[PDB]
Amino acid sequence: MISLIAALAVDRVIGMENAMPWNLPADLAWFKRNTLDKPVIMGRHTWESIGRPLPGRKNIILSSQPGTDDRVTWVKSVDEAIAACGDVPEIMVIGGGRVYEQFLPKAQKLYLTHIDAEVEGDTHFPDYEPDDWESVFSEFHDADAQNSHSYCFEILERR
Ligand SMILES: Nc1nc(=O)c2nc(CNc3ccc(C(=O)N[C@@H](CCC(=O)O)C(=O)O)cc3)cnc2[nH]1
Ligand SMILES: [Mn+2]
Repeated sequence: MISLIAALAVDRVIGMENAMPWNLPADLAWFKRNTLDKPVIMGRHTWESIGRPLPGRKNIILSSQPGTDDRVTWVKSVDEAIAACGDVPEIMVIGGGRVYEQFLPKAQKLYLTHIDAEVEGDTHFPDYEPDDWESVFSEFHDADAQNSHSYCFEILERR
């Protein structure tokens, strides 16, 4: 089953110029937790921002151009991407924006981190119709010495 994980700022802003503006240690932790051991899907842009392969997970890169790195798996389509995933309990769709757009409809569960902070960006997380989603988990966090802003981790499962 497919899951979308994503870090959202105010206004569903997800990123700016291929990078995550803010600095939130608690977010990386969580991200790493829910991703580790599962395949991860991502776009070319996201691949690039990342720089190298996420350890402990199979990297699936979705692009219309040939790969150019044999350490990761390159696929040209949403279906291909899923086949490459094999039969596993969970697939992790990590963005960018376009990607996430492609997978929402297939997605069953959403892993969201709402960040309290105004950033101007160029990308947004798709607008998903609340009505169809059920929040099964929530956890707020006041800012701190490591995390410069307050945040919320949230888990949403389709109805
Ligand atoms: N919730 C959420 N948080 C994010 O930070 C986020 N980032 C991406 C994509 N960009 C990136 C860029 C770098 C690393 C990264 O180095 N991840 C490490 C965490 C390091 C740690 O263990 O604390 C990893 O390998 O999991 C992750 C995502 C996608 N969804 C997100 N979704
Ligand atoms: Mn139900």
